[PDB]
Amino acid sequence: LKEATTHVTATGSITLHFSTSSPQANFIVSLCGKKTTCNAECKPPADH
Amino acid sequence: GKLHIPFRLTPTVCPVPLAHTPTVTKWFKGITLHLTATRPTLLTTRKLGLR
Amino acid sequence: QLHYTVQEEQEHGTFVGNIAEDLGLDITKLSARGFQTVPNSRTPYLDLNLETGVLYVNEKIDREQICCVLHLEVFLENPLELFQVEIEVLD
Repeated sequence: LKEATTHVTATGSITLHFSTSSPQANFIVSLCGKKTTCNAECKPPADH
Repeated sequence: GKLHIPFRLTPTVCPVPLAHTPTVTKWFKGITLHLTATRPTLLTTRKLGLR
Repeated sequence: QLHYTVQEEQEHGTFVGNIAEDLGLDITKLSARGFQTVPNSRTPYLDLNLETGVLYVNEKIDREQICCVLHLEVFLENPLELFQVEIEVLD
């Protein structure tokens, strides 16, 4: 992930940035103590 | 006797030319450098790893 | 880049120019930055004080012997810079 700590108020939405080397993004975000899995299908980059 | 040998070879600064900046075209696992140099200029490349 | 002038048969230690005050270089940083005369552009008639950055007369300026002007260069390290001074002698 790009960032380390996030300001959290209540029942809201936040965004994070990340970098990966796999076409699949099946990983675990530990938002503020507990874990939560995330699934994706990433594309190859345009820039060589 | 001994005499001094004058004109000691001392450190100093002195300008060198800066060549024309290459044009880098990007292809897959590689780059093509387009190079312009009126005088012979040194290009040195190395890989950032074990070999 | 600097342009200075002197009169004819001046004396040793007489003021010629202030390199640091004219170039904007900080005077108290001259020792740490290494303000020094370039070994090429040296003259047997003008020398500069290292601490004050002031160029003065070292030897009495003979108008007939030196001729038509005089040139000197200074160099400084961290950052690396070079400067040139050209001095006219009157008749």
